[PDB]
Amino acid sequence: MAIKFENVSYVYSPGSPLEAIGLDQLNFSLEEGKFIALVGHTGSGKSTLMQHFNALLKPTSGKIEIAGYTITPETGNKGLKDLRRKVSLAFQFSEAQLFENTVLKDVEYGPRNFGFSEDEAREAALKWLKKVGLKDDLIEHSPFDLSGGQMRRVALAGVLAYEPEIICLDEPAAGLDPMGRLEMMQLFKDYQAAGHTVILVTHNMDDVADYADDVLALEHGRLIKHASPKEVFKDSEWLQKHHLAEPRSARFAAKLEAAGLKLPGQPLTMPELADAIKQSLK
Amino acid sequence: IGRYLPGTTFVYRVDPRAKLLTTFYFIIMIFLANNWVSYLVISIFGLAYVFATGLKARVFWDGVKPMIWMIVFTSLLQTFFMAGGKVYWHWWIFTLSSEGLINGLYVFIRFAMIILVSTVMTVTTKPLEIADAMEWMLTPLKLFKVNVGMISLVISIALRFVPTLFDQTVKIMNAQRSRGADFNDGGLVKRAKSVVPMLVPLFIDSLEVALDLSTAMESRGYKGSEGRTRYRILEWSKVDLIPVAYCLLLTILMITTRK
Amino acid sequence: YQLQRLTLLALLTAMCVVLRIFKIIDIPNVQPVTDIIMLTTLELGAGTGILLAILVMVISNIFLGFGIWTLPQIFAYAACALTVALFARWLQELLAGFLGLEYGFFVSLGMAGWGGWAAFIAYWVSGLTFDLYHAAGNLAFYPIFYLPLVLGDRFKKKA
Amino acid sequence: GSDNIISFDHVTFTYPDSPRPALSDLSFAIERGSWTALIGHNGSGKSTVSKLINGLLAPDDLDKSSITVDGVKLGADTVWEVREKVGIVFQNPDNQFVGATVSDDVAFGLENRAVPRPEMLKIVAQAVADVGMADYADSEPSNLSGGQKQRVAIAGILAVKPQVIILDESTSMLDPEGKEQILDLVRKIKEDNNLTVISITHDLEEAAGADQVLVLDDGQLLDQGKPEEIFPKVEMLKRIGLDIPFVYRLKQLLKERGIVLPDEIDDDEKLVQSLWQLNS
Repeated sequence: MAIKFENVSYVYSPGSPLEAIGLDQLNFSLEEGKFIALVGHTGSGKSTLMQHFNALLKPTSGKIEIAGYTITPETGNKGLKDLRRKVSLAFQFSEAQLFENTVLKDVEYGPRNFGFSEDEAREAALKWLKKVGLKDDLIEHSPFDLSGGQMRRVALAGVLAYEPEIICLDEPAAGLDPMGRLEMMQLFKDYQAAGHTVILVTHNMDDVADYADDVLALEHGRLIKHASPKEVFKDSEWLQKHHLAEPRSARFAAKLEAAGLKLPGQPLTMPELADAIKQSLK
Repeated sequence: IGRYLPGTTFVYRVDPRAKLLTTFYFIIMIFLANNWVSYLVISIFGLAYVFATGLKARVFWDGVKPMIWMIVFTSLLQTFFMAGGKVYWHWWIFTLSSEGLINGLYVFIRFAMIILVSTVMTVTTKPLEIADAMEWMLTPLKLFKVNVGMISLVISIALRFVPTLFDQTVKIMNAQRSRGADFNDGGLVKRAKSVVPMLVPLFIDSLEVALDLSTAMESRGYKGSEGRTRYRILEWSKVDLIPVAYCLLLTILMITTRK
Repeated sequence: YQLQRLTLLALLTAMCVVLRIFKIIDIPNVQPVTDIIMLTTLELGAGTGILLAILVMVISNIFLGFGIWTLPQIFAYAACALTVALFARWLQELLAGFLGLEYGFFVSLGMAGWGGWAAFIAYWVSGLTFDLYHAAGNLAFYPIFYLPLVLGDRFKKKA
Repeated sequence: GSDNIISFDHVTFTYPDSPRPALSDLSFAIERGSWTALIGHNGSGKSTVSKLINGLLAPDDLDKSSITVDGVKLGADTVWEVREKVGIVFQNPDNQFVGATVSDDVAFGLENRAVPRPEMLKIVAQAVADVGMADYADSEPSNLSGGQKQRVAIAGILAVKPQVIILDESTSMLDPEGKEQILDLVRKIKEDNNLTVISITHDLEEAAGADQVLVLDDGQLLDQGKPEEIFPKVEMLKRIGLDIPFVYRLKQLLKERGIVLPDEIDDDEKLVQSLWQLNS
């Protein structure tokens, strides 16, 4: 429950330390019960580094020191149904892993393949059909006659139905409308705080403000800084030189400070951007 | 894409339609095999290009490596000096002399040349240009049950998706490792339901996406033949008379002993 | 009027090309051809020349590149679709007239004889290959065909 | 004036007829020249509003409540001549990408219409250049970055020279700062070509940028008015189930945090100049 890289590199085709592309220099140290980010601009390291953590790719210069297990470059295929019961990355539009004829058998596919009978995995396939946001109709049925928010709850329960130590998330409420992505994400504060190392691949700036505790930023194939929301968007040359952006709760102080208001700070959040339009218009 | 390569910047090898007229001539040509102006010629006058591609010598073991019990296995059934089966004409089978060694080694050229002139089909051309030459000779099939303009959509579109598929056919295999998974596990009459997490979402994206691909085709102007102009075309240049003589010189350099 | 039946044979036939390409990372192809799947889903309520222009839309459109998959080099395109020109015009005798006389009696019996002579030589060096085609290629009609393949196969089309 | 009457229209899916109608109501109209958002809970039958308009859908009838324009109607043997009045981008441009270039798919819509290829080289360049796509000239689309297939796809309309652009759930799978690049690529065309772009459910700048807004549940409409008239109804919208733009999601975090400026303030240039009117 303390995930570090020192140091990881992955280029598809051979050679080291050459050259730069893909995932370069990749070094940090995370924490157990935190809300991690994988941010930046598209084309740097998020999807391309997400897939390493749980060994669905293995480095080419160093090591993935992780929750329990450990990924090396020479790694194999032994001891992966506890690893992949400790880490369960969630990819972009994961309502695409769907194949069963009951839902429950997709959410039973997480606990099974990881070691549980049908009738215990009926208590993870039912707990994760109920504690993931679906009603007395949809705590079991056919797995397609649903919507993509309800199938992204099969998608995100079938991958959560073992309670993994770690749950990475490649924008896993992507495509969802106002209310769908504002229920799956607070969900991930109750089951992050369970002691659970929540990572998040995205570019929603106004979600690191909202949901994060620390961050992890990249560019162009080289890690620019492992951070935490306030050491991040102070200098807006780090959003201009380094390709990134800010939240519209943070993007607006400068739209209000640039009138003479000069808000108290760079607050970045919505309930706390507006305590500063107050403590300064006094 | 797709092996092998439009590598930069090799000699002509252009007009992906005239290297189809060529590659099939050079099999519809190297029929009628009797004499020496044919083999020593075709084996080097039909190779004078294939080499001119110059691409490294270790490529053709891709075309020969993992099955060698055809070539000097079944051409040896040709090694009877006279009609290597079911000879049948006339009266001597095996020889090591001026005439049983040629006929039976004379196929180590006339047959292993059309696998080179064909390699250098899938070697020099763009798979979106190997495709347009298949269709060039094609759509003039408007004599018969025509049906020709619906297969020339498919080809831009069959190939529009060989990457979109393999690029997602795959992510379903890595997305089905938050859930599982069982992939390599043998068993003849035991295990084959390894490929289920993947083929079950894959048939959606044949069947569903072809509904949501066909309704934006339809709802632009696709009333669909008749009408229907087109955009994907290429020109010929003064350059591309090279394979048009390649096969004309080899008309006379074919008969010039039969004369 | 009732089209959108072709614009699928661009996208069904992108997935029999991209199924014998194996999704080559973890390669769920073990041993010989595993594309015939959706290709009885086409008998089951689709068409006759739908079955034929899906393999000549493969053993052309994945002949690039390299090409020939089973055997060494350049042949066997729609002598592989004489197996499929007679398809529909059980699971047990779909790989057993196939196994026995249909499948390879056109593929190499063409290739390994042209003057009018013997053919068994290279033809069934592939003996056990052609009886290893059908280990789970019979047992492939059990999992994926009857329920998954041809049920949904209906709900999309016929609109 | 008005460019579409959708009267007391309705859609019913094949088996879900007596269990679950798709509209049954709505009873709306759009303005010939405006940017129209349609918002509502995600079952409200609204992502189909734009398939009734080009004859993809003959859902229930064509006589009792038909669709009409001030030129033509849906749907006769003309229903095809109402794919020349209209033009629609869609959800996932990856699929509706017919042609492994950029210029092939922009000029598949002049293909089908007898329009000469020399005049298609040109209609298609400054349709794929008006979107920045000259330097990504013939890029295959299974390679293309998901952002750019939605700009290859607003060209396809300009190549076919419509009257009406329509957004059918477009830029939802797209990155937060993927959509605001493409959704200004369409307000330019509302300047460069003064057409009428009919939008569907998203939020602030797919909703409160817009000139109108319609909120629908479960298939039925209240509040056809401007986004500013609509979202102030914040509660029988939380039972409709929605959000409001961060325009309005701070004025309430300012009416709760002290700043109680009047409740018609929509511009991002109304939360900037109305809020130094208060430092005094």
